[PDB]
Amino acid sequence: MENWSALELLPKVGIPTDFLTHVKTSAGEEMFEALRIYYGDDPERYNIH
Amino acid sequence: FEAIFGTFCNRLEWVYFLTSGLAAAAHAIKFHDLNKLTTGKMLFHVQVP
Amino acid sequence: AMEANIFCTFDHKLSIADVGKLTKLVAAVVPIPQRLHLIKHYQLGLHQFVDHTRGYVRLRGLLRNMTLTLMRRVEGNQILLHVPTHGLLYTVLNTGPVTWEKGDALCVLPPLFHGPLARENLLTLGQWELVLPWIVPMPLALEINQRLLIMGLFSLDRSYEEVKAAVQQLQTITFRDATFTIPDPVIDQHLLIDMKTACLSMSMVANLASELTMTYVRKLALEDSSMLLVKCQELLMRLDRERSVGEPRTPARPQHVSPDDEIARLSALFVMLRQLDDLIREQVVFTVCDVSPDNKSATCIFKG
Amino acid sequence: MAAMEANIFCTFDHKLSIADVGKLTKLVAAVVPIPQRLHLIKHYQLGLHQFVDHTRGYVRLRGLLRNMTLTLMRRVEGNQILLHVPTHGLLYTVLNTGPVTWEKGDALCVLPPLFHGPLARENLLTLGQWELVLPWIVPMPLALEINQRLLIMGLFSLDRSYEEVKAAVQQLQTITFRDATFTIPDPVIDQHLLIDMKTACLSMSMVANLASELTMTYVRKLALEDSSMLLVKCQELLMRL
Amino acid sequence: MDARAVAKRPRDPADEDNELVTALKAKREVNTISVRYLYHADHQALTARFFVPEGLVEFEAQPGALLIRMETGCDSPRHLYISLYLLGIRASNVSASTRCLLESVYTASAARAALQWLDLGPHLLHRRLETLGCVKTVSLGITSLLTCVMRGYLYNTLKTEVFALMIPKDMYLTWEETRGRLQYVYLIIVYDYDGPETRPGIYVLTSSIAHWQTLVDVARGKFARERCSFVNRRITRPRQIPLCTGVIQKLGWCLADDIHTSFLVHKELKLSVVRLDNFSVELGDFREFV
Amino acid sequence: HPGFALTAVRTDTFEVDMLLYSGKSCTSVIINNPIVTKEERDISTTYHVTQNINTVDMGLGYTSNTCVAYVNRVRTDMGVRVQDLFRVFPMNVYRHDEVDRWIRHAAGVERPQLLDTETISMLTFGSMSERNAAATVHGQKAACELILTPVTMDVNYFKIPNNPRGRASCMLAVDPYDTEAATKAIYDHREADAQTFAATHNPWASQAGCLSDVLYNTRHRERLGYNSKFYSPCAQYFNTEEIIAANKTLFKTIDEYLLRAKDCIRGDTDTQYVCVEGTEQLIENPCRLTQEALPILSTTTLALMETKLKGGAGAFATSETHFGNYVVGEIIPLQQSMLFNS
Amino acid sequence: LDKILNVEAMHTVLRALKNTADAMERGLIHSFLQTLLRKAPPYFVVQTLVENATLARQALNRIQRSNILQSFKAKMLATLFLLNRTRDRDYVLKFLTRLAEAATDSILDNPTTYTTSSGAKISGVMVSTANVMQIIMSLLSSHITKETVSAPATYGNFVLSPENAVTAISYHSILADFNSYKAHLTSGQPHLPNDSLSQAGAHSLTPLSMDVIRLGEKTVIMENLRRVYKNTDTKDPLERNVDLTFFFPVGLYLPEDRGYTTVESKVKLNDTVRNALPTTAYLLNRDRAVQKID
Amino acid sequence: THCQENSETVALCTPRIVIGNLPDGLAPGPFHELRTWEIMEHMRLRPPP
Repeated sequence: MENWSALELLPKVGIPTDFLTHVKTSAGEEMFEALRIYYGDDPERYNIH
Repeated sequence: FEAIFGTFCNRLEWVYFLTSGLAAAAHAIKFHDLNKLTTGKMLFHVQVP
Repeated sequence: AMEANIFCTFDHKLSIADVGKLTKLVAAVVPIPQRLHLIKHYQLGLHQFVDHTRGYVRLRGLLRNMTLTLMRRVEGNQILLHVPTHGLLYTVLNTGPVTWEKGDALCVLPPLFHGPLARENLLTLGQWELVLPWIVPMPLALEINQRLLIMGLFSLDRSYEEVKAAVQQLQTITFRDATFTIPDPVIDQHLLIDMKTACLSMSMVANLASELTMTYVRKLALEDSSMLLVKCQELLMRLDRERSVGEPRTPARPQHVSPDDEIARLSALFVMLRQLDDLIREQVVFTVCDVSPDNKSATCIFKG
Repeated sequence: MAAMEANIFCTFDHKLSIADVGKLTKLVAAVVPIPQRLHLIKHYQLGLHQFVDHTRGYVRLRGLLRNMTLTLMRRVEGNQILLHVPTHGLLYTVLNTGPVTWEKGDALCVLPPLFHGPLARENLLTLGQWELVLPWIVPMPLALEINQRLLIMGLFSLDRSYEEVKAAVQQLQTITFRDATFTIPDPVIDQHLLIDMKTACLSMSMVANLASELTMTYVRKLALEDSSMLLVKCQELLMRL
Repeated sequence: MDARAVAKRPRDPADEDNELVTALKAKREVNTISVRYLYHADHQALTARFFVPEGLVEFEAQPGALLIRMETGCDSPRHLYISLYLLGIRASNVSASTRCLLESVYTASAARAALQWLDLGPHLLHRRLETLGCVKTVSLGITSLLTCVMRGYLYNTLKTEVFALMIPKDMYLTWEETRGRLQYVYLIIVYDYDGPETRPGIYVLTSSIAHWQTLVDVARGKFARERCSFVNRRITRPRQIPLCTGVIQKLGWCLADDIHTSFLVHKELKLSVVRLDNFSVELGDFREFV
Repeated sequence: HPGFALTAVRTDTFEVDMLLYSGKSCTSVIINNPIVTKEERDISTTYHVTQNINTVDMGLGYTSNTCVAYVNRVRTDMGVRVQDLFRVFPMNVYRHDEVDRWIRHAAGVERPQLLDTETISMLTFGSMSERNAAATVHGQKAACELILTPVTMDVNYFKIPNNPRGRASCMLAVDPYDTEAATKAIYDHREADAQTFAATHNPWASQAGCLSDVLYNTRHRERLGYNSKFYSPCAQYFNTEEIIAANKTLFKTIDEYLLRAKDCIRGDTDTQYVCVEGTEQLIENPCRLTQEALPILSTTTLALMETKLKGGAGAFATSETHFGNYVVGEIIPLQQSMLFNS
Repeated sequence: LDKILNVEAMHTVLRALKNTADAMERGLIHSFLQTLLRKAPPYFVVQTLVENATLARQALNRIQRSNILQSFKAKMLATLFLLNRTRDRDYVLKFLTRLAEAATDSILDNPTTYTTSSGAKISGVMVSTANVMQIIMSLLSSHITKETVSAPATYGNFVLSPENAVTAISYHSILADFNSYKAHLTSGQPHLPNDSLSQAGAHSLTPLSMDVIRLGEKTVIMENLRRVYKNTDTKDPLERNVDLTFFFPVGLYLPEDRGYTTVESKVKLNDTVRNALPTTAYLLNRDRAVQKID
Repeated sequence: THCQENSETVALCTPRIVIGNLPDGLAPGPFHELRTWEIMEHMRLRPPP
């Protein structure tokens, strides 16, 4: 798969986003290639092997 | 006598990519090691209010 | 100066683990339908010619005309593919099942993987795979080429236990190396269209000639310059045992045949050799001089 | 000896009109054979013309043309022609002299020309009672059926009344390949066809005594069980049962 | 892509220093090896090294002699590299005097193995062979490592001398009375059928003919006897399927002025052989024919 | 009148302009230096000048869109000329000889027993059999054919844009990635149909394995010998093995619609043929996305047709009936507009 | 006589090089248009999404898919050809501004590039054949205003940092501006100033005249491309073809029991069984002319 | 149909021969009478004897 959580630690730019009809749908109808959505607070961001 | 008046040539017109207005969509960037790179990926991390 | 090549690109993205699979085939033949310069991966390889109903002979007949090409150097985002020149030595990877000794005359054949699985799968990519033609010594091609033609002639006779067993014997060649059974062309009780047309090309030549050649041999044998056509008139009889005390003294010849149809039968005899010609004469495409240890690479002078 | 030359210079002797040297400038990169293969050839030995004979036989040409050294013309000019002997396996352009159109990927063959019939090319390059005939380059299938027609003419010729042979040859010579028609120039039964008659009847009769009991029987087995369009006409050529 | 860049003449490798010199000029290190000039750098000939056991070296020390592989059954001696001369003992064309002459020369178990493996098989001779080219630079040891040309001219290293093809005189034949300026050499095995075994007769047939059809047409002329004997065996024996009666393979070419007699000299045994001198090798393949 | 009815489908190709729109900096195009490889034919040296480009997209949603702006002219004949199946399936023949001789002479198709290698090849495969005709005054032509029940309702089925197959197959309704449920909705007749909730408006096409399925599903057609050069307008409705595989989440679907949904059609020859795949412009086909087909103007009799040509601007759209005879009004006023507007 | 050929060869080389460079530029234009034509959904798709954006807060329910499909089908038949049916200026203007309002904003937008003189800021470009823009200049002459756009003048470059050579070799991966991440991770700061693709290119800008349109505070560029396709052998990618499958019954049988007859005051068919059962059907050609299928 | 053999449910395809076999669902009763008036019209029997 694609390694996430590098993404939650590597400083990202920050940019005004724009998707018609919000984000959850266009992440749910497979507009984007790879995606992952977590609900609580996945402590994987904290594990660094 | 049978007269050949002037011989004539088509004069070509050059067009350039950046001169075109369609380049308003592109954001062209040279990258001399482009044949090496397999794929380029951009990752987005948007939290939902 | 740079060597002449043919660049190839993959419409579908490539994985880091995928591009490593190409470095394995960097020295392997990759047939191309047509000489061009830029080529999408779709037109690359033999997979475009896969069919469901069409069989081995379709692949062979189109494979004769495709432009052979080695892979040269993976670029990550591109692939070079050198077109071999006649009379210069090129190394080739041993995709064929059989090990090559030095001096062998190799030739290209469609892949002939049989039922139980062995190492086959490499480069699944977007519902697409890079099938590669077998490279095989000339005699093994001459033998495989006939095994299929005989299983085709038996495709009509699967009720019999004797043919049922003989087909199995033709199915498993026994070569000077590990053995490789040949897939049966017959399937679903019914023969594929290519082998059927080829078997017709053979049986027409086998039958149309027998009734036709007597009208000509009877006339040629008169001259006697060659001195064997009289002996050939007896060869026409197709008797196996010595003749009984009965009918045969001369071969059977057609009677009265209407003046024009004899031209049409004659020309239809020649139309069937053209259908058969793709299988009649295999052609060498490489002649290996030295072989690498483990018979894995070879360095063949190119032919064709 | 001096090895066979790659570049060969051809010199005309007859006075060349300013009009005619222009035909050869348009004739560049054509397929022109020579028998001799020396470095400084005469114009007399150019092309197929030297082998025209009173016999007026087409197969004599097909046979003598096989032995000639094919050359590709190059760098034509006043006073000089520069034929090139091609090397095996190396690429070359080839000018399309004949009307036949060339599909991509088709193989080519060299056979003596087959005049259209009613019309002939004007720019013959005839000079001094020496015409410049050159062999046609045709796709392989047309070169196959021209020879198949010639051989059928040779086989049918024997054992048939001479009036019947006229009716057959009247049609065996015309060929409609690729929607163009063509006609064999004076095809004639000869000794040159006779030896081929002998070899064809011999190989085709030794074929009859090599097919297995099942190999001949396969068609009977097929038609009695399955039928299709291919099989209808094969049921016809099988005369009776 | 500049206008001048296409205008440049093609650059020959001798004009540029050797690639090893191009590295040593950059890095200035000086090995004991003389990389100032590379040997064998101008060789259109393609070659291959073949280990051949010492029982087969005789009459091959002279550069120029066919190498023909011979597949035989047994998996341990997978092949064996026969000369053209060693194959002459089996041929029926060869003179009995020449045959008994040279048969003494092959008094080795390695060579006698060749006669045994020739006798062993029911299948025809032309199947088991695959010509490899011509000898040069005999390694000449307890086990010679013969260098064999696959294509191009035979010649010395440094091109100081041109090795010549040697063909034993009894195998050499010419069809024509007026030799052409150039003529091709073809090797021709021709089975003449006979009761206990179909004995082969080898020949080497130089001819200006190149076209296959005209070549086989002229060949059936002299070989009408063998062809008619094949047809006669075809009807004499039922359920016997004997195949092709001669087989021709293009062996290369020579200028037809070079041809002249000579003799090989070995163990004080003169052997008359025709000598094509500047024989370029260009291998073909066996072409079955009736 | 024999017992059955026909429901010909017929694609028509329109030359047209597009207008694209795209945002600023909608996709970056990284490029490297062009490199010039060289080749030689010894009569002339071609040089080839490659260049590499990769286009990262720089928009989360769709940054660009398109509309069909202007129809200039029609390429297709819009004639009837139903497709000759005798050339689409050249191999098949009646077992009896005399009956097939008689049928060929009645239907107008015949083959001459020359065994021309062109005839052998054609019966074997392809060969582009038709060889265009003397003077084409209209253009490309085709029609298709579905044997059907006369009882077929039309007021619920033929007046409105709908599926020729007889059973609606819009994978957009079906749950994504649901093959067990997508195979019921397109095939099963116990589960109630989409648009009209009757199980099957035509049984002889909507069943799995019906005559029209085995006749036009290319997966079925392959097992019989058939000419692949000829383009069949109906097959897109019956290639069920592919459309079952097309149902995917909405955006994968509208990405698929831009890439494969096109159907190349050869443009110079008289009749439609499958082009050398992707060599030409691919022809977009919106009806493929919905798996429906648009009614065109049809009348049983001339009297109802005269009233249309005599009538007002809106005349062609209104459908009418007369005790047995009907007029199926067009959904799109192209017969009013592309023609009269000129 | 020889110097003439010596000069003619040089001129042929220069011609074969200038024309190939120009073909390269036109091929780059062509490929960038081919890319958009593959990433550009049709109008009705974007419009349905732009109308049903609110309701679908989650992966859409079984019912919402049906609403969306219905809207696709409706928009398709009422938007298929626009300049062909309608030319109402107030409606064509509404449709074109609807096309711009339906397109989503790009990730990165550099204020400096493509700025019209006098403070205007461009948003996108729309392209079409000549005969279309000639209709638009007539219908919207009020809004189109030729202006001097400040386009970027040179390609950018994306040079690799020294640290990237190691990560490319050991790990087969390259993150842009590795050295900036090392600083922001050590210093603990979360945001990045720029994400490197806006970092590269377009430092030098040059003017060029363009036509722009006001689409409700949007300024879209209008650009014809037929200029680059004159006398070329490649078909314009914007000219396309659209297939439409049609289907018609022939030879049906309407019920006798529940039979009925609207118009009958208009026609009067002769009493005959041939008038009773339909056996044929009638259509019309490309040019209007009666056509028959028996 | 699906006939029931010796504890099997073997399927049985069988030619329809006459046009009347089509089910009265697909070729209703009045349809055949209307079609027969077509045939008696074709024979010039529109008023039958």
